[PDB]
Amino acid sequence: NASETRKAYTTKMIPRSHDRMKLLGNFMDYLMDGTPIFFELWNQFGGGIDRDIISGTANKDKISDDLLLAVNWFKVMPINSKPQGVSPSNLANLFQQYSGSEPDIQAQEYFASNFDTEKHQWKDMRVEYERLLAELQLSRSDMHHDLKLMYKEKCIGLSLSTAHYITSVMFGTGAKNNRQTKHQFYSKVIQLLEESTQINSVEQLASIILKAGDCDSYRKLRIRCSRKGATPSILKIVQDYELGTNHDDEVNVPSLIANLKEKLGRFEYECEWKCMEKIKAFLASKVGPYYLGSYSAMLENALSPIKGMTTKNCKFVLKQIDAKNDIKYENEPFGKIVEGFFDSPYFESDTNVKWVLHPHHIGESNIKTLWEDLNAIHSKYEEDIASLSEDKKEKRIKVYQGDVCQTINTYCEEVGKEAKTPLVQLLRYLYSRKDDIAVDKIIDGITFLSKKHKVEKQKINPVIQKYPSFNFGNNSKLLGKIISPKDKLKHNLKCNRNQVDNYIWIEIKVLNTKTMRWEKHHYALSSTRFLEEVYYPATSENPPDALAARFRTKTNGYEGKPALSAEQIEQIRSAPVGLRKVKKRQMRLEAARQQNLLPRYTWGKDFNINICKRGNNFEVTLATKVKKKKEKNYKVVLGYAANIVRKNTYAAIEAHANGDGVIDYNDLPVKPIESGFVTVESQVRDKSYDQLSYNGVKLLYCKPHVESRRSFLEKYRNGTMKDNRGNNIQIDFMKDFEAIADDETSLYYFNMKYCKLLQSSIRNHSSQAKEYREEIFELLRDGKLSVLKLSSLSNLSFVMFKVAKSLIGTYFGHLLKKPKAPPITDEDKQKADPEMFALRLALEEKRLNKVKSKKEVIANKIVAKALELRDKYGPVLIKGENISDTTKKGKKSSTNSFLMDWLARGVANKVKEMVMMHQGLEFVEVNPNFTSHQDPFVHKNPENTFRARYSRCTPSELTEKNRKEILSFLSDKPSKRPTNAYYNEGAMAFLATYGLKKNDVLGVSLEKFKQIMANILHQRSEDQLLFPSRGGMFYLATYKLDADATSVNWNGKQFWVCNADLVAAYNVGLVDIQKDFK
RNA sequence: AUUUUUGUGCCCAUCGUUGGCACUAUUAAGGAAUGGAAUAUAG
DNA sequence: TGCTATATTCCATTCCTTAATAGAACTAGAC
DNA sequence: GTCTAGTTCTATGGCAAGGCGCTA
Repeated sequence: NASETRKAYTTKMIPRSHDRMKLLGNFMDYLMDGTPIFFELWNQFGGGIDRDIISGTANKDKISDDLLLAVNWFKVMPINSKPQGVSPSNLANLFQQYSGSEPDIQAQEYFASNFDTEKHQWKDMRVEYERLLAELQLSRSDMHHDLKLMYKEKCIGLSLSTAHYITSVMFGTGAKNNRQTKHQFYSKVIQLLEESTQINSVEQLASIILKAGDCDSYRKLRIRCSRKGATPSILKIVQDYELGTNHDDEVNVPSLIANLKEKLGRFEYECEWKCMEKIKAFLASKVGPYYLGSYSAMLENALSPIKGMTTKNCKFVLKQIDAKNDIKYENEPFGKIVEGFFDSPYFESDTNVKWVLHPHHIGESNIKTLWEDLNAIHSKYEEDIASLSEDKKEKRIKVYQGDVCQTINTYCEEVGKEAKTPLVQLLRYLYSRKDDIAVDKIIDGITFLSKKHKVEKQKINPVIQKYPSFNFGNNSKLLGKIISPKDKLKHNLKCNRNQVDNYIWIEIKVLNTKTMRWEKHHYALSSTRFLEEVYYPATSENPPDALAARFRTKTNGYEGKPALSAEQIEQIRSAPVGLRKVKKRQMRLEAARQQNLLPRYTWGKDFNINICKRGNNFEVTLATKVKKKKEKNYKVVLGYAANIVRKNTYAAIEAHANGDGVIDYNDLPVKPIESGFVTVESQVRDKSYDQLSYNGVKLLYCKPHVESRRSFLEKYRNGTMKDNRGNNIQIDFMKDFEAIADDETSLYYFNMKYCKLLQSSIRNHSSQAKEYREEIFELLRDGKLSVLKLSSLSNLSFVMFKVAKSLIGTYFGHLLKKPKAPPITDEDKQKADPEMFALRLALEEKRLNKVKSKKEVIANKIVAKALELRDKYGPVLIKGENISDTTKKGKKSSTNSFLMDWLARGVANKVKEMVMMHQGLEFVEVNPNFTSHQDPFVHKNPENTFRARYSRCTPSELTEKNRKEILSFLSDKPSKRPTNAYYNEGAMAFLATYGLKKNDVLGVSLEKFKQIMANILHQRSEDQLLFPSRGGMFYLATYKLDADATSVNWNGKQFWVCNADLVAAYNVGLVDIQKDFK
């Protein structure tokens, strides 16, 4: 029901005097230095846990007792860390020696887990526990007693309480509530309710609870039974009855009884520690005197990875077990026959070192079609040996063999256009053994080998200490606050300064490390974004109300661009170039205050202060909870479709619609509202450039840059192509260079492709690497049109940074290639050319920031659109595509490289977070299957309706590639891709509609095909033919779903020619649409 | 408690007219891929 | 018109997932 | 009277394809 996230604001610390920053420095170093003591100590505690302690415990999520013991007795940690190493073969033996019993299957899978043998090892935490006992001189009896209470207090085990809590109950010396009194009270309430099981009013319940505590009021009840702490839910009933807010609430007595009965265990004992005094004295010797807030904040940072890895490794072991059980070990014998390939004459290789076989080695299941073809050739060669061939069968057999070989080579080449190329020799070998293993067992055997290697490599998570950070705030932490805006105003008035300024002060209680006592101290921060959105005061009387969503942002309805006074403008203009952007925002903010345009922000004690000290830098973060209540009564669905090269798209669908444009969709009345592209327009003068699609200036305007490129490449003309049986053909790069140097080609295309040419050049002049240095600098770093200075967020721009990366890589690789002492490292590269190494790093950092910006700007458009729709219609459900498992070893690495820049996941995760801050927005991801081929609002209403995608182009620009593609669609050969059939319908409808036959496309000269199309189009007075093409820009939709669609007669039916992606966004919106209103 | 010069970043043949924008921080591991040099193979 | 293919080693990278942190409500006692 | 510094709180579809571009 309730929803929570945080919004953080980064800030810059504005230091005070050396000596005051030294004091905070010292405190932060004290907390950091103490944290590993708590880590080591809790790891010792875990190692003491045992059957007796965990007996009859919840044990949730199907984790067995062995697993729970194992995860606490044994952990994979860095080799050089303090606990003692243990060998993997020993784990079961030690477990039995500590348990009394052999480890079950869960603990068994834990111990078999893969890990990096050179970084980490298993560690024996039980030995760590023994060392606690010996060093602190605790009895096993005493420690075990404390350990058991700690277990029931959730200080250890699988579901820990908060550090603040654990610290308090273990270490605090405040007055405790008497637990026996609460046991008596809880037991009595149970009794009285068992004696009256059929009450139905809270009134009745309240009176029974009071009777149980022998009291007239809530106040007396609390004082006697639950003096200190948050109010237990059973006393809450009474409180709320006196307040009169729970009168017409239901009473479910069996629950009440059950809940009370559950809490009883924790009140059977008083929490009288036997060992805590010694453990505190040890702690005081290492981290200094006990204080709740400091010990708590140190413990926080130690517990996080200890409990985190327990949760994660437990889940991981369980998954491993499921995954081993999906492995069909009954297929091992088939594996071995396939794996026999390596012992065969078809693969023989020096050192005879073999590798793991995978489905893509035989081309997935397509081997079945290859076997069908090979078997047809064989059967037909058999009768050709009986009747056709008589005595001279020495030439017919040789013919069979060549035909077998050819059918295979053809198969691998076919497969290898859209995937990794299957291994000729492995398929030759496998066909030699047709009699030993059936084709569906070749697949199952290969699958067995691949899946078994995959599951058995999965790595356990090692337990690594945290780099800590410490939290200050209002409640249950180290004490701190942001000076409230009103207190800011008061403070400045008292010191006789300006009402307002641009800095943010915190007051935090900190330990003076010299006195080891607490002192409150003020520190200064700066963050313009915090100023704008939160802190800067609306002082003007009668300001606009605080906004529904709290922060003062454009997305929340505050443009924050007021008309500046003359002096304000001149402050901007006179500010140093490095400070002008910040001052402009300050000015715009200050104007908005003066002109009563700045809305209120409702201050609370809602911001946590997080401090991370790295060297002498302090990183201070301010973060606040943002609360939301879901609103499932949706009025609009906003589909979103993610693309790589083209633009992302959205589509809005009104649900429960009425009036004009309504469509009946399986009894639900719906209406298309709109569809669109996601663009991020940035204005330079009167022009505007779409960050997401701009591919750079035409080379028209770049001739000096390109001439300067040309001038260089001429000096390194020479290359020599692949030795195709010792040919050594000449290679001029200028033929390639001139292909890209047109006035119509874009800067980013030119730069990218030039990187690839320079790369190749370098490979042909490996001893002359150093000479490319300066022109690499010019291209990437220094030039006015270099990669670092000009680049959009377009796909091509990201491919630019990638190829630049690769070029630098080529450079270093050839520069440091030995004439022919270990491999070349980043240490080595940086020393050989710091500037170039630094350039690799600046390219890396520039790319990350571009990626981050993209995610943020795309997400903003989606959320802005959704908010806009919410304001007109009511609640919006945003639906994106569930994208996973994109990059696979079975695909060509060029395909994987192309898919890597997709960012659908990163964009979607950002929408997720942003949505959590707005009433009336929800985000789900849906199955994207057939999303690009469905006829929206016709598909599933009621018939399945799928159609191909279409390219549109003039006859001049038809390529061989297009003609070939259209012919592949008219091919009779079946496929297991269900979309194939759509393209085949498309190609058939293509012929009919332009009055062609297969014979007019098939075989005839490309040029003649262009002519044939030209004659047909000209007679029809059309500029452009549509043809079916995978990935095509256009879709022939029934409804007009692209505001700019034109109509067409296609095979005697009328469709709108829509952008294929605007169509996809509506389909994404429609996926299981009926479920979002059931 | 006063620093008054900065929260992080994004775009451009014109880097400014107030140029135009956007944004949850951190810690750690794991998962799947990618680039470069070279080796071994079959083409 | 051509973007050779598989597999491995070593040095490097990016995109994403999943374990965590960024406590609430309270009161006795100190101002 | 406000606030600090301590305590205790917590609640009852099987697969596998599909979803992604080239420039020129």
